[PDB]
Amino acid sequence: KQVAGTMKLELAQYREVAAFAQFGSDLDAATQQLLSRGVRLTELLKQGQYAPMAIEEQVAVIYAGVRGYLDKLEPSKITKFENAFLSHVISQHQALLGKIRADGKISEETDAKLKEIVTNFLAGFEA
Amino acid sequence: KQVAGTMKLELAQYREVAAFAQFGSDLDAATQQLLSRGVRLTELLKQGQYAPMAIEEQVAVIYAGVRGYLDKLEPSKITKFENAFLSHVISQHQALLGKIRADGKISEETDAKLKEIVTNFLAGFEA
Amino acid sequence: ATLKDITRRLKSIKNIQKITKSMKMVAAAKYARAERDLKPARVYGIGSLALYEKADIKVPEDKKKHLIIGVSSDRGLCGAIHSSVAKQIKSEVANLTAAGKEVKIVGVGDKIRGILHRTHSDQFLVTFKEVGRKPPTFGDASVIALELLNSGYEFDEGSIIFNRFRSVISYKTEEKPIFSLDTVASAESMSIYDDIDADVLRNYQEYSLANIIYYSLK
Amino acid sequence: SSDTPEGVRSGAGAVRDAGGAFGKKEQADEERYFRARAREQLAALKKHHENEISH
Amino acid sequence: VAYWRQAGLSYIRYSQICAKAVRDALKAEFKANAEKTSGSNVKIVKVK
Amino acid sequence: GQMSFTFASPTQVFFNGANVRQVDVPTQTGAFGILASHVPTLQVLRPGLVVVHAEDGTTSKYFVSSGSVTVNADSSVQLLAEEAVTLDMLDPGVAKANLEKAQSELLGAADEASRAEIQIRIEANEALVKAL
Amino acid sequence: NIVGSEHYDVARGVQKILQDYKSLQDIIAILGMDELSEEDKLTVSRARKIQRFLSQPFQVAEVFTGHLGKLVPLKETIKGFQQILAGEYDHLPEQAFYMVGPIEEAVAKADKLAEEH
Amino acid sequence: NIVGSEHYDVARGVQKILQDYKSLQDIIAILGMDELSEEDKLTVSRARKIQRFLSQPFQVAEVFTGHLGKLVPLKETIKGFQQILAGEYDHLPEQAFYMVGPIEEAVAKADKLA
Amino acid sequence: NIVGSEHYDVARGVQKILQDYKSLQDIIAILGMDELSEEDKLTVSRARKIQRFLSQPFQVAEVFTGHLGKLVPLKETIKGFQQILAGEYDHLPEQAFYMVGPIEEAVAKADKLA
Repeated sequence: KQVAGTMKLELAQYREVAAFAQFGSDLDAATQQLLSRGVRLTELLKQGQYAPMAIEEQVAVIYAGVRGYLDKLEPSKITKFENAFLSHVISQHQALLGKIRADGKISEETDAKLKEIVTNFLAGFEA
Repeated sequence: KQVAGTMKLELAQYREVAAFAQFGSDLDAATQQLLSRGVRLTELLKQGQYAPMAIEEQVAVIYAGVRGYLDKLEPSKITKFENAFLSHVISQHQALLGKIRADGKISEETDAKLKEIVTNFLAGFEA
Repeated sequence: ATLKDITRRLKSIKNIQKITKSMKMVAAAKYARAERDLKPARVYGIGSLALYEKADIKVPEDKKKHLIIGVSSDRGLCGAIHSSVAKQIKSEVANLTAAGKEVKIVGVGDKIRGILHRTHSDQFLVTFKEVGRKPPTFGDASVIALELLNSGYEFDEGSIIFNRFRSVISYKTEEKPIFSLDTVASAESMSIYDDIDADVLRNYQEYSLANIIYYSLK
Repeated sequence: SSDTPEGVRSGAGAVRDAGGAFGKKEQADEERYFRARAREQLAALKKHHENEISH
Repeated sequence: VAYWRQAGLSYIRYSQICAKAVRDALKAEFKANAEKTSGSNVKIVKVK
Repeated sequence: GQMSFTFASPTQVFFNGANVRQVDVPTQTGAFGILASHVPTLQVLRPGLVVVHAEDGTTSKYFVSSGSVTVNADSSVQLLAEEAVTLDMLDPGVAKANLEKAQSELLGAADEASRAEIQIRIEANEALVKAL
Repeated sequence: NIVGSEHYDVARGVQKILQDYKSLQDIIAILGMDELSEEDKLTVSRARKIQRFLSQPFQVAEVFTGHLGKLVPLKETIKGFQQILAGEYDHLPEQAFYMVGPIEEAVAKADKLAEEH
Repeated sequence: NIVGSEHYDVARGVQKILQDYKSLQDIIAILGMDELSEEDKLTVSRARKIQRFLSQPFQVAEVFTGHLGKLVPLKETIKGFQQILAGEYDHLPEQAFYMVGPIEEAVAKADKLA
Repeated sequence: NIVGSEHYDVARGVQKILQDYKSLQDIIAILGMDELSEEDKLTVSRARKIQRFLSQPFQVAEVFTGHLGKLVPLKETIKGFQQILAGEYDHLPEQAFYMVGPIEEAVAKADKLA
């Protein structure tokens, strides 16, 4: 509820402005922040088959994109980013996900603790 | 029958060119005239509820419009002009609306007598 | 489909059909006006050009700067008008860069700037919008030509691209040069001429810049 | 059809009720134009001088 | 060279003023043809 | 003889390929006369009247504002002007009042180029009255 | 004769500008928004503020929204809509009227959006 | 899993460029071709060759048109839809892609209409 | 093979000339009049003679409109339109053809004008 409430409201503003297929005005600073964020949030919602993720793993994927840590990547590589980032959390950071599950909520100690690992990953993932 | 035979032809020429009103300023002066009479004849046709008129008062209001005595008055004032003009001719020209009710037709004597009436009222009107 | 689906799609192509009939008679009465007003502006446009044909003038070997003036409208719905002049401006810039010349371009329409906003966003000088709603006049050919001088960019050759039409059906995108520099207009074919100095030719060569824009705008 | 009272005739507001290509091209053009007017009317609304003295 | 020269002006800036005075000396009948030309409609957009 | 005189406003055309033997033009750097074979020049205009002498008995008293006279190698001229009106469209009465008001702002001009703009305005109204 | 002549010419003034907004959407689909004239770029922007001002945050829908429950009286509903029609709020964007109560909160919500630029 | 990760990715790119072409047919029919974008004059210009590359001359229909019946392998109908979705063949007309076998006969047909 | 070749090629040309006036009436209404050729100005003039020569006063209306009711046999109607097409009676004005009987009464009405 603390991470999807500001994901739903960023998709609702994407569907209203991205129905053209014929753009004539370049609003590069005005709406291209809004119209090129919802492309990343949509491809974050794709999934495979017979692979149900856990609830605390789901927060660590949505939070990586709603606060804007994916806005530099190419759109063809966001699905490649996630199946590499899914491995880096489930192996080395198990006690972090044990706190999100057992408490049931994310707190301010956990919020900045979750902020660093996505920045160390993005500084190391790109080649 | 005498006045409404031209009104029926005038309104029918307006409904042909009603689709040019939304973006029209680069048209011929006849077409700008055909729009100008069609809007002002429409405002004569509107009528409040539970106010039925007389045929002698009906023919006078149509005679004021189909002749050309309204193409300089603003299209929003055609309702206020009509309620002012009708209360005038009931009290101050009652002896003309007894020579169209009893005669049935409109002669050449009443054609001139009605002609200076709508020219006297239109001259000093806006006050 | 269902009966409710057929009726709703059928009514929607009635309104699109009625509106494009109304927008045919509107833009045809704007055409007959622009045909009458061209013939006084043709000979006045021909006469201001007519000095350069009775002289062998050409930009001889190499000059350091350049201007391309792209002439179009601020409106759409006109087919391949804007796409042709955007095709001709990209052909000339890619050819002159083989000679090492620095090129600065200027668009007098919105839809020239909107197309070229990606590839050439750093080679713009100024852009002039609100063009084509009202008919063009000579004062707007003086507003543009004044600001082409007092900008800080001192250039030495140039050219203008526009759509000179042949008939109702067929137009043509064309090319005309602008000898703006006084010294390239100081050649063998001007020594025959009279007492014109570099101050009189400075005032005269500026005025023919406002007469090629008004020719292009009509 | 339409040249009689019987046949189908189209009313006003029938491109948006269809919901097709032109019905979606109209909604995203009223929004991408009135998004810039929420910029110019909000940037000039910060030019109240009494607020700047409070700043 | 004149006073509009050597002070930093252009010949269009000369030609704007002396043609504007002719449109002020016209009568009431031919004032609409001075309103007709009146070519101040082009906007200015420089990116900086 | 064997000349061509062209006189065109932006919006209207007076003469097209019809020459009459003598054209009087007010040049920026003086004045000149065209007499069927003048040595060609490229001159620009000052505010002043153009009196084209028609063959046709009489003359033609036009009044240009700022244009360009191009007499060329073959005997043919091209006089193009911006505001080329006749005499009867102008009023003398408004032209008298416009002079001294622009002289009043001449002392009240603090800058050096803004005062130079005022010197342009008084010159055009000076040729306005004396042509009338 | 029942709701008074002041409420009556406000109700029909709202429906007339909404119905005339419907016929204008058929032009924008082919022409566009910017190619319209300046006179009917204003009757659209007055209509869009009337669409959004009608939406009110309900009380029993707090668990859907989180917003608070408003209850505008009758004398304030008419005076809110006279001023959008007459043009006394042409200096605000459309978002300042979405999910508000009376017209007083439409300008308080207008400034709070401005400062976060 | 069953058909692979390379067969599955080219087969889903074909159904993506043919669905976006299907959503523009309501506009191309009214406002023509000159009202699209510049990147959307490439979805149209590529889907109109994949449509013609899904044509094939059959073997039992030799007595209809008199053309030879062609058979392709499965490994070569993956290579034909990669060199179109990438943009390797953006210098050929659409009618050169019409009624052929594998991708090598498409370039052996465009040299005829030279 | 039913009404013969004399009825056929007369009544065929009437409906063809009445189409050319239907197609040229739109350029004149939108663009203007004088741009079209001199060979087309006669087709505009002749088709306003033909579509008024189709009028005919009836015997049932003798009391009201005052004219005389005309009953035209078959061999006059074919002979009439065979001459209007060839430009044989083109110099006469338009109102000589309005509301007449045969072609004989047409030239007897051009004399009464002025």
